Amino acid sequence: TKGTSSFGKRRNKTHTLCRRCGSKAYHLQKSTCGKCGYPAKRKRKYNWSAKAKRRNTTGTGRMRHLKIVYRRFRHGFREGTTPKPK
Amino acid sequence: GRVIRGQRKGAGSVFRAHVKHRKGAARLRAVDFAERHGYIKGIVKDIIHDPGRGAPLAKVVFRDPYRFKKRTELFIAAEGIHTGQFVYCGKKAQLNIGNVLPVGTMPEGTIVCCLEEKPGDRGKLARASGNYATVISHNPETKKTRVKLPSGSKKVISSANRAVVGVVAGGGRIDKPILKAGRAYHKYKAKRNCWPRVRGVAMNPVEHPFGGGNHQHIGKPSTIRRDAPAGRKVGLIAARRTGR
RNA sequence: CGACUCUUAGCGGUGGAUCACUCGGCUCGUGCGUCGAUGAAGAACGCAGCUAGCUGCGAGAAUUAAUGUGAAUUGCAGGACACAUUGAUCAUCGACACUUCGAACGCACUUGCGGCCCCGGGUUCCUCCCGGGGCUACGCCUGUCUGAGCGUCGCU
RNA sequence: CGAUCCUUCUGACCUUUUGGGUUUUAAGCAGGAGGUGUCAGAAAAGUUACCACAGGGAUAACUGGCUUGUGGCGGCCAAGCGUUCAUAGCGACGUCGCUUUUUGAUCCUUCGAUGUCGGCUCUUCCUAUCAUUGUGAAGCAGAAUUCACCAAGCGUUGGAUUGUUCACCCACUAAUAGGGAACGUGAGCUGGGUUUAGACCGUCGUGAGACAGGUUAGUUUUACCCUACUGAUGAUGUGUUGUUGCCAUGGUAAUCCUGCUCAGUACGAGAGGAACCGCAGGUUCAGACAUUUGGUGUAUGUGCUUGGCUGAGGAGCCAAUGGGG
RNA sequence: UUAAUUAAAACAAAGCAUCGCGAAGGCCCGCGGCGGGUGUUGACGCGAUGUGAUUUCUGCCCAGUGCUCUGAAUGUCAAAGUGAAGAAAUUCAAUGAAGCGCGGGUAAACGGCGGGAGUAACUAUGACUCUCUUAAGGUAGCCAAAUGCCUCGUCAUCUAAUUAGUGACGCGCAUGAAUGGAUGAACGAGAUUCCCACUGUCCCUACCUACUAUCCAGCGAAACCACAGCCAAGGGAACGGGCUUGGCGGAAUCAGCGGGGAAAGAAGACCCUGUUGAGCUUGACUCUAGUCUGGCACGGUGAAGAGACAUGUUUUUUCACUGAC
RNA sequence: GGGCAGGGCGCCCUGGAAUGGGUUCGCCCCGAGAGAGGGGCCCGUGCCUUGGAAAGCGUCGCGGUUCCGGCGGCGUCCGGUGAGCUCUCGCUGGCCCUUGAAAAUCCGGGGGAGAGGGUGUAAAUCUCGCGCCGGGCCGUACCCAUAUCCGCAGCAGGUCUCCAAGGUGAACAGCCUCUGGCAUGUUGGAACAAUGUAGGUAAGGGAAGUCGGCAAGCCGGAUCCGUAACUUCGGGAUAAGGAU
RNA sequence: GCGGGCCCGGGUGGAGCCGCCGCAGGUGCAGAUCUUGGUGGUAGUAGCAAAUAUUCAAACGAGAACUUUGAAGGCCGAAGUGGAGAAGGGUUCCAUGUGAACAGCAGUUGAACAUGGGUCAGUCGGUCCUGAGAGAUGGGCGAGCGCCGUUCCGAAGGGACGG
RNA sequence: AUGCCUGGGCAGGGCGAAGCCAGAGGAAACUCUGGUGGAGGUCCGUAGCGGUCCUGACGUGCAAAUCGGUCGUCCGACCUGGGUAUAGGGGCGAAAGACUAAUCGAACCAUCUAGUAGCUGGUUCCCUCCGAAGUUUCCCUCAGGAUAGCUGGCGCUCUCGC
RNA sequence: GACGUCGGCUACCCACCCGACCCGUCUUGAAACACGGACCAAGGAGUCUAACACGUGCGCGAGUCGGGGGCUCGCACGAAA
RNA sequence: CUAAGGCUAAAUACCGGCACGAGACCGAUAGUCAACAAGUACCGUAAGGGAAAGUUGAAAAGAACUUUGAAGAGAGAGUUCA
RNA sequence: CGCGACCUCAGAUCAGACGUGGCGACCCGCUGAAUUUAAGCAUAUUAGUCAGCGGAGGAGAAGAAACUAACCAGGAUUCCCUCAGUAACGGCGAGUGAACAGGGAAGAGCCCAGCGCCGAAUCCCCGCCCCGCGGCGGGGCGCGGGACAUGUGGCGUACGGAA
Ligand SMILES: [Zn+2]
Repeated sequence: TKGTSSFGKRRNKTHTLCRRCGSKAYHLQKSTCGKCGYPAKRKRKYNWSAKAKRRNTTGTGRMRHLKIVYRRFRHGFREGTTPKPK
Repeated sequence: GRVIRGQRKGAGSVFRAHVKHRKGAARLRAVDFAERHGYIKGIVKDIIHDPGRGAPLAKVVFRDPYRFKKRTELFIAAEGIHTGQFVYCGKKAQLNIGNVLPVGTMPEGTIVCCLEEKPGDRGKLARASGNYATVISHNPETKKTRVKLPSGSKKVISSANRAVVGVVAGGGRIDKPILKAGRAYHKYKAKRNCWPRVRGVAMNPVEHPFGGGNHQHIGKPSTIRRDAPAGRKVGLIAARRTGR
């Protein structure tokens, strides 16, 4: 009864897709993610999970702004100028 | 070991009272100029049944003498109160059943209900199903009165606080035997989750100090000091005498 | 001599062991040492003629502009180009642009309900309706405006 | 009769107490004491049947091993029992042995598991022989009887009670003799009670809990592998096949009782009461077979019926074999 | 009610009886807050227990451990405060809260409720009598019970036979009165005894049907595997497939089969060791939340009175106000 | 939408009743106004009518090689029923030491603060009948279970609901049949050996087997008689036992 | 060569390798119920046995017991093996084509594979309201992330008619 | 597992309580007879819920708990969907140490952590030479250490068939 | 004795006689009815740092030393010397 | 010495980020989990867990064409030093 | 019964700016154990360590004595050697454990309140003109506002200062 019979009635789901981390962790009843802590302002992270911390770090994603920041710093962070025209 | 039953009642969330179908708090009318100096008249519109309460309540309509409005109050119905009845509240109100007036004005030996233990708390004493308080004697100096409570204790009370003349409607409720598990289940379902009580002797020695052993026995004296930590204080709490 | 079984050898089967390669790791050392409300990290969804994944990009979506170089990209067609023309591809990238969540900001998170101004359709401001554009989150600093006090006061 | 550390006492015109000086205090040196009895010297109450882990056959509860105290069985001497008489049958006081079908002692094998009592079924083996075959002996006149010998071929039952081994009773019978095979036999069966977890009672403990003190409910997994066994194709030789046969080898099988005659005879004072050969048959067991009797029966053979369905008659079907002769 | 070995006599239940609490309260949660649950509540209520329908009762004991009551008539009693001598650190003295001692109550609180002799005109039992002892020494009831070692107790019935069942006796290892006793209509997938009918449980097995098992076509695993598998005896590490001495042995297989491989499984659940643990209990060793009490600060104003020191100080007791809270 | 059957009224008017009356399956009502007459209101999901016969269906016959959502004749009728099944509405009762939800939204009523034009017009229409414009965003397929979900799978397990034909029958019991669904549930063929799993039958005995009546078997529905001990007087009880 | 091991011959292989003097090491396997991977006896063996049942003819097709059609016999027997939903799945729905792999035999079949198509709302529901409940501001606590609480130590309505 | 909110569902039959009607008896109190009525934590029994017995089937199964027959209940302490609250020395428990995602006498994930073990198991090439002990005493010591003993290696000081 | 005859100790297969129980481990005692073990390939377990003690080799020697820092190089060889 | 006030680079650390150089280091069961569409596939409701997987050939010159078979598969022929 | 100053206190989608989060190898401020050792174990040890919270930079922190020393004295902070496994702590057991001086790398010193002197001699915001504006400044002109006397600016701070 506690096994195969009990596995039949898994009809309603408790976790849904979070809109901040994208993982399927947002708990419906508690309104909390448990993977990033969406209602909390600060991202949830712990030092006892090094692999979990490295899974979502600064280098994991696109860095669409960080890469251009690095390039601008490399070239001198200049603005408002153009190369000499032909 | 485990947290014994009784400690878990303090946190709640299971043992909380079922108050959705209850009609509301049964409070006396707020003290104001009218009740302080003269009297205010109200009409008993209807008598209703409050779930989880033996005594029936009575809705009484007054008129507020400050704005053009009709106030409604939920008094505790004294025995004999009927619909379409005028009830008078205040220092100058007559001494009739179903009239809340200060205990200082009423004479000695008066039987009252829904007595205010302090001036302005809207009635707290002797208001369960049929209980009543007795005005023993008045002390004009220091403005104090003596009241015999249904438990038998004689308490010194202020003469300013009010009380409703008459006993509470619904006496003799405990005379009828329950006769069933079902009647008790339905009685406690409307009040709280406290009816099914398991004996600590029958419990395991980890959920109750009286549990354990190859024979169903307490093992230690049931009478325990009242200065005991929660979890151990069980049985007879600071019993003076325990005999028949 | 049969069939079956045991050993050895040749060849042929499953297997990927050993060796030789290595656009990958590990360690040490040097310089720099830079995120974000002008919207960070991350996530979601889309973008190629044929395009699933990786990578790249953001409705200007396999990239726009400019500079440098100088005849390609390529799996196939299409081809723009006259490579005596800012001119194919690449690198640099300083200009432009950068969908939706996300500190995430009108209220909530369903992608639902709104308010204050402007414009166009509708009107001939005529309030509806439709579409577009800008504001509307919290705390706090300076200053400004409007306010409350049987707080302290001076005149009438 | 007592180490470290700590405390306490005694002694020095004893040392330091920190920049110098004085005085209290404190820290030092030496000699005794306070104590560690688990006495080369931890500061220390229980339960677990709710249990867990690393190990042990160094170490227990099974079997099997050495021994036989104990249990069982058998001899040697002979004071006596036996009406007389030690040895018909017994046998004290002593003494010598056999058996592991009882309990004991040891821990030798097994704790990276050998399934822990009974009962049912089944096979074989032992004699320390209950009865049957052949005989010896008497305190054997017959009958009855116990003692002893070759002797395990064939038998050693049905039940009330108890889980029982054991134990007692009822009835029959020739007799209801004693045992072994890992205290035979759980991938053979049952689980009745030992022996998980739930509970009840009595005693003990303050308590959790304990009880060779009682009661109730409590999952018995797997063979298709090798060998053994029961059967079945087969196999090397005889040139090939067929025929009718021989035989070495193994297995082996029959057992017991009743009635009539002998015979109311032998014997015996009497009561009682045989035996041999013959005749009729029965108990158990073994090998077959269906003429009869009985059983099965789906020839789904033939009737009879309930509900429904082919319109009805007829003929049928469905209802896990519709039911019933 | 123990999902997945225990559906019960267990739990629960109405009924019965105790205990705390009148709200700055009783019980309880909470690291924390003018916090929270009971409480949208008020003794016919909430919270904590014991027994567990109805009837009949609820005997005695406060000695022990608990619980509770008051009490300057008070032994111990920490911090703080006061006085003392000293150069001071200081030690001493007085004072001294709660709790422990001291005195009552409470057993429907935990619990408990004896042992020797003598004695009635046959014996026997024994009314009755004496002594020692506790806080009383088991009262009414009940029983060889679910409770009794002896025990398969004694008697009667139930059977041909009964360690079982039922009815009486009390000598009760060790029954017993809300740790409740006795009884009890109805009911119970609760545990037992007997009788009627019934039947393959059996005597004693037999036959029939369906689906497998069998063979074939197709598809096709798994556990296990030191090497492999014929026995008697011997020794061995104390029960050998291998070794020794013998018996002997013959390809490849099929359907059964459960004697053996001390067959497969889980680094044995039992027992012991470990200076390995965990659940639970307390009269084990250290402590801790909580709780009670004392001292300091928040903590003020007014009015009287008293003791002590001393010849102004402290202790201050009581009564009033609110401006703190 | 309009009208009418048919229900309900704790709605009104005349009148005052014992010789009590009216009335239900039961109840219940009446000088605080019953019976008897005349009226009023609510639901009218039912009947007629617009919709609406134009369309749909059952038939007979044609145009069209083919495409072709075609063309036409007729019918779609008259009655009675039932503790019959389901749904809905309305009265009436019994039970509670159970009293059986909130809010959004809409409406009615007490008042006249206020508006109107002044003798042909106006303010208002909780708008009376019409006429004009708009209603944005998201899901819309399928399975919903012996194959579309969860159990490692096309797993004899589990997963919340609606519709509910005929016969026998007390019945939504079991069995047979109609509409609808399917190929017997991860394969077929050939024989019917032993062990089995699931069904049965057995002469005579009837628990002698076994720890134990384990299992199986016996009785079984309805009608008519009859029914003890005990008891809490309610039950036991379908007691037991007989006939059809 | 006692031995650890080593030198030649032959075949495959196609790009690096070794001798001596010294140095350094993650330096030699038969076991650890060793880790990873592969392969055997078992073995063409156990098995493809829960819910009564299939048969004949034709069509496509190379190929038919499993596909389709027609006929016959059956079962689910209206609390069904029927017709629609909610949760859940997310293209499993439809048409065409294939038989590489899966459907523990097969398949011309499928929920398999490859191509293309499919969900049309003012009226059906979300959207609105509140229930048990969750959770901000004010306030309090907290070293701190935050927590306590939903009316509690709040200047809490930015609304409206008339003038 | 429990509390709350909001919805759904539960054939057919037996017993026949209160209340009411009629008849008969009575002097009254009232009592008997025949009906109506359908109450019950009422009984048989379907759906539903649960799981006693066969200790049946299976037990490398259909299934990491299923199937058959027989079973208890089926108007109330009944069953159930969704939402919600209680989170680990905590919750919840009509109390079985039962449930808390196939785990519950203290859930799961990560880290401390390569935690410790006087206890198991294993420990990799050749040849040559030498080659043991289970004994002493001490230790909360008895499956272990220390200490002597047994052993190996490195040598060194000397004598000599010189 | 020399065109189907020689030698091949070792390794391929077969036959005979004798001997011969399966490896590792705990153990006084293992072939054990003690435990792990179907087979094969790859990986696989006494390392490193620090503190000591002893012995050996080298340099200097009542002396010995490079720790740290500085001077030469832009580091190929060098983070050396 | 002058507390209960305050500012300040240098020699100092850097297993993260950008760009480089080097090795007595490992060479696909080794080296980071990841040499390859690696925190990817996949598993669990979730916190989280987490792989396996390199090599034709110098150049695709990747086997035209005939033939058996429905096809998978072959037999010839051809490319390549192979 | 009003108006006008000031002190306390609110509303703003008032004008102009600022903080929120991420990474976190290094750093700073808190909280913070148990495995382990002591052959047990409770003080100790692991250990101001893991885990948890908050806050920045390219470095951070610290930093120029209320110092070290007792010498014929030295003279900010930070890092290396040494002091030193030393003094010292510890069931004085296991174990723990600095600092001074010396030699080097580097080396840089300073500023307020108060006390006092100067006509608030000071600072912020808005308007106009000129330069320049992609890290919004400088000067001039404004009876234009505000802050400030409950104290801004210059001299001045222990090494003395002011007149
Ligand atoms: Zn998230």
